[PDB]
Amino acid sequence: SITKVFARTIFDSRGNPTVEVDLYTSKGLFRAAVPSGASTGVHEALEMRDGDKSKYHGKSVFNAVKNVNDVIVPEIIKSGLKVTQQKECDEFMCKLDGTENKSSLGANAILGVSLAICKAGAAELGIPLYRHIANLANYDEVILPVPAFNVINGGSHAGNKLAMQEFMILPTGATSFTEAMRMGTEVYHHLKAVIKARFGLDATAVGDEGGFAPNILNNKDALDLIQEAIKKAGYTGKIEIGMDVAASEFYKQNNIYDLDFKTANNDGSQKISGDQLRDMYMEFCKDFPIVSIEDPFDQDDWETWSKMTSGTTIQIVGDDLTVTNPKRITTAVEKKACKCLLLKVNQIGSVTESIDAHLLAKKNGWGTMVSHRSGETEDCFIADLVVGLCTGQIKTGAPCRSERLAKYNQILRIEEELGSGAKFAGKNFRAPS
Amino acid sequence: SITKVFARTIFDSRGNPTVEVDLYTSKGLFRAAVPSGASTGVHEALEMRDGDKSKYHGKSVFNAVKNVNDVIVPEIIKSGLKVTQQKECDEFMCKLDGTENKSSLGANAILGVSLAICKAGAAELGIPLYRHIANLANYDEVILPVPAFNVINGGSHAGNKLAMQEFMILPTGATSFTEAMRMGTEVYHHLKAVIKARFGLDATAVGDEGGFAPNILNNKDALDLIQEAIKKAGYTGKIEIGMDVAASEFYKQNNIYDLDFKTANNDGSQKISGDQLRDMYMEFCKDFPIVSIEDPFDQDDWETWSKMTSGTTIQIVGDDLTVTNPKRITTAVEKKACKCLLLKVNQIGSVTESIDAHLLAKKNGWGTMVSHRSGETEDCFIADLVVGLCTGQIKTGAPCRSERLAKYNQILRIEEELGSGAKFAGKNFRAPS
Ligand SMILES: [Mn+2]
Ligand SMILES: [Mn+2]
Repeated sequence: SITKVFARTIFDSRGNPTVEVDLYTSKGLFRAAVPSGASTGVHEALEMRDGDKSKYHGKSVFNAVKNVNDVIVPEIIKSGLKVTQQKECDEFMCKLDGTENKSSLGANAILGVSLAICKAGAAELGIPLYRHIANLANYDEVILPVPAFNVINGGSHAGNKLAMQEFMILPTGATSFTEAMRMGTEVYHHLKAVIKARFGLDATAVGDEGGFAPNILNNKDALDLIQEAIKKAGYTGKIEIGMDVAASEFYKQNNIYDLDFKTANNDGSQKISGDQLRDMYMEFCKDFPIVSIEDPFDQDDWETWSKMTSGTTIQIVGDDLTVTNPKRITTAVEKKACKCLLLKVNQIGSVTESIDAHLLAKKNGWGTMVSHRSGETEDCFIADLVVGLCTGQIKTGAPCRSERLAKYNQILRIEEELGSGAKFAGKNFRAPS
Repeated sequence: SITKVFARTIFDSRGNPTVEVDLYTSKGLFRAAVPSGASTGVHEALEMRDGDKSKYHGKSVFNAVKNVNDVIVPEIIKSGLKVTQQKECDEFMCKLDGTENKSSLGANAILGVSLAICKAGAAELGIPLYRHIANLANYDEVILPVPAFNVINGGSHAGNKLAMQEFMILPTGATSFTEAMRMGTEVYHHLKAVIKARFGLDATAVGDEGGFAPNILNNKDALDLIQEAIKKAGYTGKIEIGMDVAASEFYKQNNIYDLDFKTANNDGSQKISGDQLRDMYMEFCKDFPIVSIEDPFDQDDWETWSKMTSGTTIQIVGDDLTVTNPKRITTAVEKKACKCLLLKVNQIGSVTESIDAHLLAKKNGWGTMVSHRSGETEDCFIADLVVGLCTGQIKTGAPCRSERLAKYNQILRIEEELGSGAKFAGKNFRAPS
């Protein structure tokens, strides 16, 4: 039974307020923190901010914190639900909310309590959190994931010209998670050396996710840079590349992608319809070891999505397309729009729904890549989530900034706990379990 | 009694390996991680890296980890010392090391175990860590500190032209720690807006400590920028400025400071002897609300240090000068070289010595500013240390990057625990207890 639930305001990796929940059972205190979130969006669960631009730039969360403390807390204490009843507790809170997008209480309110209940539940049962998640998802085995280290930024998370949002490396050819961390950090540093040389020391500063953001023009330039770091590190053929185009941002008029790559007059110099953008992807695919591409098109450019998924043998990740929403996932499944779900727990709002989102996708042949948010915290929960859900692939930042390393370090501790019989997804990252 | 001690390698906020120690007593597991460190230096305790440039760029720590596991661990388990005997445990390890700078076992080896023992000791006694530290240091009361948020970078931590290393803001005029976090983040954001405007979006990327690093020329430019953010935020007169000149880096020939501010030929354009540099400081002091200056001169320019300390009424912080070393502190005390110790626990190597370093300084009228390292971890130990040592002032990064916010968030949780009777150093930050 829950003896106490108390939320407080803490600050995320970007300097903005966010919710932190303390939950008590006779076993003790269980703490969880909530990452980023859409303060308003039309597909994902709404994180409740205050909007008073006077206080914290309209980003405070005293409201979400209050909904937890004086609404969720007393109600769930009297509900008599045990932390061992994840689905029931999550269900209760949603009922309590009434809205479909958790707009009454706030998804950040619900998720914080939901995450805390999960950690408490694993403690009630006397098992580590990754095991409790596996059991909730019906897995008998867990597996160490392949990390997708964001290393070069553009579009967002940083701001130059480079329209493609993320360029990541994936040590698919690593023998273990330890070895993948080594391959990952070494390349990261060698890449720092390269960017410093090619663009000067000042270009080695980092964006929200710890990745460099040199003033590069063509996306291909980014890939070449990465390709050099891998060679320098001597990891050619062990590391593959991954992308997140976030194409929804530059989708302009009908069938037109652009953004002028952040140039109010770069127009025409990038008057490329989806098919031209799709061809461009294929060139990259044969020229670089690109194994996964996220959001190649706008979240509503369904037809170019299906075409690309049908015509390639690489992973096509749905982020803005699916929005961790089972309704969106279902449509994307019917349309064969993609073959991978980017799992962002705060997008849906609870642990139970997040797990169901993953099982849906997995049931329909998809892969699942667990994802952090731009605004993360020191909470390392998704590290246990990715191991527990046996997805084999996590995207939680470059190995720089501790809100990122908090997750990676935790997966290494888990690895150490699994012993010699710890399995690393590796080349089977797309669907290892 | 210690039933088990096991170290492992984890990654710091910069992507480099560092030591993490797990310590067990019948009360459970107590974990601590070690930050940055001088892999070799002549004044501070030496952190042991491996040097094999093939592995992790010569930065691995399997040696330090091994010294813990197969040397420190069995020895301290059989020693029969209790975690409640901080001084004895720390003493034992130093004996065990034999060297003066902890070069046999590695300061990173010793400090990790030392930090873990401290957390275990507070648990043995049933009190929070900040209280256990207060009691170790003989304090009856604890006090919430004034945060020194590094916001603009130069010299190191980033790399432009700006030779002065750090420019920080200090909400000395805040009513509480909560209010100081608000004042701190708001200014940080307003400053992001300003830098974006004046130098473009790309200039808002951050360095090792979460602070922006625009390509500014004159240090005065940095101060003006900050001054604008404070005005925009509407906090003029509540926030003061702090600096860390790290002058040791640009100290060239006899009585000559320069660095050409990172220009192989900026020579002459900054042929300034100490006295010219000292005058420059005074101009800043009357023109901007500068309350504290760290390392105004080279760690051996003793005479210009004394002159400056004697002639001003602001805080003069010794970082490279003192190196958390009681021998250096003693000399600086005799010479009246400064009036504040920057406390970096890993510089000295143990909790006991760190506490003694603080008491020495405090006994001689100095202030103590607890400091993080460039390469931090998600460990929030120094947050309890600064509250416990009643220093009233901590320098743990900009409110950006979670290895920084881990500390700030922890001080807010402590604040919440102290209740209404929680005292905030504020204007008395220099020596509040
Ligand atoms: Mn995306
Ligand atoms: Mn310094």
